[PDB]
Amino acid sequence: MEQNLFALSLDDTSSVRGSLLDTKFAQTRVLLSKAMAGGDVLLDEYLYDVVNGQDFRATVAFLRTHVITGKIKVTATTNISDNSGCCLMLAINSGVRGKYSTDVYTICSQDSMTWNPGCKKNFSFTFNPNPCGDSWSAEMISRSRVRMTVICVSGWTLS
Amino acid sequence: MEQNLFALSLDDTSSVRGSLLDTKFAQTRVLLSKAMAGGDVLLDEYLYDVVNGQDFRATVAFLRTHVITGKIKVTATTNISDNSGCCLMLAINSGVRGKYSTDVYTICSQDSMTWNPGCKKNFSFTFNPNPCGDSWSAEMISRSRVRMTVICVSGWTLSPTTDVIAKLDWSIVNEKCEPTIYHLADCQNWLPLNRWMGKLTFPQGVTSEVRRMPLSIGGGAGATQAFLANMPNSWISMWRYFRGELHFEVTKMSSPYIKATVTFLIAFGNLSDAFGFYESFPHRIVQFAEVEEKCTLVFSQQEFVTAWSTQVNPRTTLEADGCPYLYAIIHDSTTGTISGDFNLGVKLVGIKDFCGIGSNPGIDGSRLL
Amino acid sequence: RMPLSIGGGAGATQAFLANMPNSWISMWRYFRGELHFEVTKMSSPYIKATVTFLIAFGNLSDAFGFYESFPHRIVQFAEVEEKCTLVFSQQEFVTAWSTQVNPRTTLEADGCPYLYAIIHDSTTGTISGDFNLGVKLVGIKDFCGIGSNPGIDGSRLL
Amino acid sequence: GPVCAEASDVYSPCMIASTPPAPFSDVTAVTFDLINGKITPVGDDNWNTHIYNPPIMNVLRTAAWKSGTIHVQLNVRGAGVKRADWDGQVFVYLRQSMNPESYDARTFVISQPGSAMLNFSFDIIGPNSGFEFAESPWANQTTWYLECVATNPRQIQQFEVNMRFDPNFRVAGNILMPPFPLSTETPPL
Amino acid sequence: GPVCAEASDVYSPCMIASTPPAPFSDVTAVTFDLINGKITPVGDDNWNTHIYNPPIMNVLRTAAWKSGTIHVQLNVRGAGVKRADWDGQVFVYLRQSMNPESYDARTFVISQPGSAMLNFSFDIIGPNSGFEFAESPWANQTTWYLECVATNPRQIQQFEVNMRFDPNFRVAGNILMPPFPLSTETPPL
Amino acid sequence: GPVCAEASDVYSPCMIASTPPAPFSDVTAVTFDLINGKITPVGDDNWNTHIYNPPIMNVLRTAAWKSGTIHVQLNVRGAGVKRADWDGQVFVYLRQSMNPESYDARTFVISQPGSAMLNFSFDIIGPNSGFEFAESPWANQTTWYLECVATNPRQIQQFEVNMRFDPNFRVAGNILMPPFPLSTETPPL
Amino acid sequence: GPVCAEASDVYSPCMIASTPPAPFSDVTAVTFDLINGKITPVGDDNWNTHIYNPPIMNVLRTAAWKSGTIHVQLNVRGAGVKRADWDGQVFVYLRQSMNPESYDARTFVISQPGSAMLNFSFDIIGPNSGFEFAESPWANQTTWYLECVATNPRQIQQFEVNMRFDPNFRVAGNILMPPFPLSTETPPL
Repeated sequence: MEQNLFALSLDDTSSVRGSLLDTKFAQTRVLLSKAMAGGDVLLDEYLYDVVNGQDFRATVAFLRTHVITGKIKVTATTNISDNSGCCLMLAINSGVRGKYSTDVYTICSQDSMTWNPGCKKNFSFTFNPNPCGDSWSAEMISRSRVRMTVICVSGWTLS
Repeated sequence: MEQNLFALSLDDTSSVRGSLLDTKFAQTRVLLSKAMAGGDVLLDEYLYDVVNGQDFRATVAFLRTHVITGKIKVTATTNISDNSGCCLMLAINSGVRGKYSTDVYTICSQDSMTWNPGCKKNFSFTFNPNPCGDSWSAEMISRSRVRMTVICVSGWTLSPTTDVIAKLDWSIVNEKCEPTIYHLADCQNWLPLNRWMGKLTFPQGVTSEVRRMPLSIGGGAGATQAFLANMPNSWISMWRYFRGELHFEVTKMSSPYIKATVTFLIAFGNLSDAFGFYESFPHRIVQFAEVEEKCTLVFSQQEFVTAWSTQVNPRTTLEADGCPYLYAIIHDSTTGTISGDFNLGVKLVGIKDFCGIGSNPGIDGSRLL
Repeated sequence: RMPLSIGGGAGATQAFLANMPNSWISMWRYFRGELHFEVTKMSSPYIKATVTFLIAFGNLSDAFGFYESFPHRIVQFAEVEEKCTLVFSQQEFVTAWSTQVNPRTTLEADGCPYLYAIIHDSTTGTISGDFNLGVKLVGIKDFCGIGSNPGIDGSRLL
Repeated sequence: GPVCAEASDVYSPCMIASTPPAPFSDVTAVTFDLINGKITPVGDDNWNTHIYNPPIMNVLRTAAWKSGTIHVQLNVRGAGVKRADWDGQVFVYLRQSMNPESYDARTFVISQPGSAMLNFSFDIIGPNSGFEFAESPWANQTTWYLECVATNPRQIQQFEVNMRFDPNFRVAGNILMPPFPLSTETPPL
Repeated sequence: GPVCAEASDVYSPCMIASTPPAPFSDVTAVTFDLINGKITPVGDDNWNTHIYNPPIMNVLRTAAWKSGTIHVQLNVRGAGVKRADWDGQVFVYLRQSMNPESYDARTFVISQPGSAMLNFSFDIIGPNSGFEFAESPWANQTTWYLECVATNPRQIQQFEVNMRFDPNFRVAGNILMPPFPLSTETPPL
Repeated sequence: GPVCAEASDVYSPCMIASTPPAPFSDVTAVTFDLINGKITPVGDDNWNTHIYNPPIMNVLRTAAWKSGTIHVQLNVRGAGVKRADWDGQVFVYLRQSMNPESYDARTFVISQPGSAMLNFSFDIIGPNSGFEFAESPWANQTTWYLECVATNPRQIQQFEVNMRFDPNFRVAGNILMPPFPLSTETPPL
Repeated sequence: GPVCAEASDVYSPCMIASTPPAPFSDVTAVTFDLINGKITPVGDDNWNTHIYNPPIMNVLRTAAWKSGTIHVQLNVRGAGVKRADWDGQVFVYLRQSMNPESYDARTFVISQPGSAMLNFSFDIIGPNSGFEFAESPWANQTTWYLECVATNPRQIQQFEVNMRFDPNFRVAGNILMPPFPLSTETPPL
């Protein structure tokens, strides 16, 4: 009924402590091949461009809640069997210039991690797009056009 | 990196305490018109069918989190200006049968509320689809196909500005959902059922009114030699006559520009409206306002502490009319300063220890109310 | 996908099979309790996969937008690791589904939630292989059985 | 034998119908609903489901969530067909759907004259929160009915249904409701 | 079957009448009062409501406010119409008024020979102060009766009524009273 | 007599068969198993043990160690053979093997029409650890059956078997199992 | 009426015989022993006391001092003599000697078809130390028997005897014993 609930439990700000799954909202298969040219990019998308429309646990906040302030964390379940190991790196740096570059000495170095396509179970890398401090609104990398990746250097010599 | 996070902070169950907006996920304009046929449905959708795909604060949980357990609450910001008030009710009951019904004595009564298209700012009604208890998974009304509504009875006799269809907002609240039921062992404290029976189309001028009416109760209600069993009426009988302090809820679905004062009680429905001094029975009454409007009742056993029939037969009488009920009498000289006509509500949420017993092997004849 | 219907035993070419985990383990109608299974890697330390295990809705065909959308639990196999169990209760489904069925029961009218799984990871072998995943019911967490089923059968192809 | 004595309690019913034409064909049987809603059988009916609108009963008809004891019964009507110029069996088979699949819940005796009853009970119960309903899509259902025979129509005019709203009745319902007008009573003694 | 044994308690009745002429017409049924006052049916009666003036019974006839258990019954009389040169059904339907509106409270079996009883009870009760009476103008009422069939008169001579003044009988009455003289007993064995 | 009233509880059965050809010969009787496994009689059967696969029942069929109350019953089906153009007896004789040696455990009445039931119980029990089974070689055994008559086939079409899985049922079983597919229901009202 | 339902307990019998030739004469009745020893009637018997050697029963036959509940019964066998081409009464009269002096202890109903039972009990007891026996010379005695009618032999083939060794059975016996070999079972369905 009547209520100045115009404040109540409605002004939705929440820097969100969703369980890292009540926080989860992504769905994109990290590419993986054999007939391959040494450094093998298994993609380089965006932050906000990334997609528009992804049905998950933390949902409306992607562009709702306003600001939060933790690290945009990842874990990609991979593996294979037993025979040989390999190298991979995810790209995360700043905005862009023009027709730029795509490597492990490039795309990553802003903030990065290092993993193997068959090690026990998975790698970790908690992305916080702002170096300047912390907290964050939807733009800061959007209208500051950064793009991310995933790729070897080494590889499992045994394809 | 590596982690058996297969449990971690991932198995997402959460019966959710989102702020009633971190809970909000609806977006549908509640219909509103003028050139209108008395009872005017401003819709009757569904629960899950309702829509598929609605970008809001509580989001994935609609079909994710698993279960929660509060009341699916609503507040629809409406209004208009100042001139006249009106009645409206939202429908919420159970599943469906076949090509069913669409009214205020129908669609609502399972769990319901009562509002005016121009009262101060908004109405409340916290819907918890399960009566049986509380908690809830996505299905229970889906695969149990219930549909809800919004509509008058009365209306703002003064038809206004345009067709203001406001907003229908819900999701839930952390409230202690009350598991509704009704004790077979008839004589009982309190009463659940609700019983729809308001409004009273009152002329302007001061036609020397007193539009009587009983207080018989039973099953449901008519329609052109056709009737209607409901939840405020039938298990709410079985027994014969009914015996208890129940009380109604009147309201000013009429005017802050048209008033009237009408008693409410228990006298004798065998006295036609023209009595010498009708204000002659143990009183309670109207004296409406621009502000004031919703009203209730209260009529017990210091009062009638003796039986009348929750039933009737199409051939029951007045010049042989048993029992006392609420058959009202105005008082004041009715008005409008315009072109209007008054009204007056009626309802039964919970009694003061109700004596039901006996049974009625059967009839019907759904009293024209 | 696959359900979690339970009852009697199981098929064979229009032929079935009553057992001890299935029939006195019914009588009542639908079944209601935290039982849980036991998966295992009867597959590969050279082929892996990660497959959730739980209770969503067997009326959603495997191609959902983001299938990892129901209250999770899952695979991530090993050369060493392999045997796995389960655990799915009443904070979870604290409401009835049928330990029974009739050869003509449906999905586009499918009642209740069960374990109808979704991978996650990009399946492998570096060879010529193919994965797998177990399922079993030793002891529940307080099981509500009641009602009865006057009869049918139609031993669900599992 | 007949020490019929001290019988008791209160009883409501439902509708009332009959085993058919003359004109008419080969042995059938009335297979209608045992509680609510679609209340008629299949094929050559024309038995006229003379639907009554009982108290505790449309309450049945309008009782979605449904918990609570009932003591259903039957009894039959025939004619001036001498006890010897007679043979009028029947055998109840109430279940929860009925079909060339299914398996009927229960059965019940008779084989003699017109006014031959039966009276008992079906421990109602339910799934979600212990109560149930008419193949309502949540997990799945079935519902109440009964197979009230007809292995000789020039043997039995009518069929009698009756229902008992007991104490163990933790009801609910207010289902989404169409026609509940009346068809009460034509009294031709 | 017949382990008729240990039967019991005490029993009073009412009147006594019969299924009619020869001369006579097409299947009717006696529909009289189940307790007091106007005690006869309608139409082609001429059954002769051979009214008796029973103890606990005119007490019924003269019991306005009326609270207390009864174990009403019936039984029938016929003739030397061989068990095969027979067919004598009936089906009780007692209610509280009876009409082309109404819906009878109860029913009851039979279909065989002459001396075929029935015996039970109607939990009496009431409205005002828990007790009731013959459509007495306060809120409204209905009252007790029973529909004692007649679907073949050259099948059944008489009809038998009986009533049980129980312990749960919190009575009252002394209604305003006309004729209570007698018509006791003609004994023609 | 017929104060059939308040009947109750829940009931499952087994299979269903019938008293035979026309063609056909001299008075026989169906002597099949009363619980599990080999479920048919001997000699000129051709009655068609229309085996059903019941719940609590194949559970019987598949219940080796077997402890727990049952309320077995019977009832019969015939035809349009006037109550006078009738005579359809039977007398139950269930035991634990049956033979030109043995001595049947129990017996049971009837002699009238088609739909004539019976319903009771056999306090199941057992030897080793108080539970038993189908002449299972440990010390020795016997098992359940029943002799469901047939002293006139142009008198009785069918025979009805039914079983009650009670509370006092401390079961076990999972016997070594062959075919349990189905033969559910053909519904020809 | 027929709400035959939940029947129960365990039951053993005795022998088995039949109402006689064709050839044959005028209405007689089988008057044999109700427990032990000399187990046959008098006069034109030739009914063939097809003596069986039951468990709890020869135990009867061999139970001198005898204390303990029994639930004796009867039931009969006839033929394809239409329910109308029928009339088969009997009336039990068990006592303790039977003669043109004496006065039989009890009696019992029937009058219909072949398989018509009866089942009850005789509170056994005794004199010396509360237990008794077959006119055993200490103070004097009498003993158990029963008069199982025969007022029409081309009406009833067989007679059925049965006995219940109850809990209240404080037995004794080991009487001085002659032949207890067997005559078990000829099974001609």
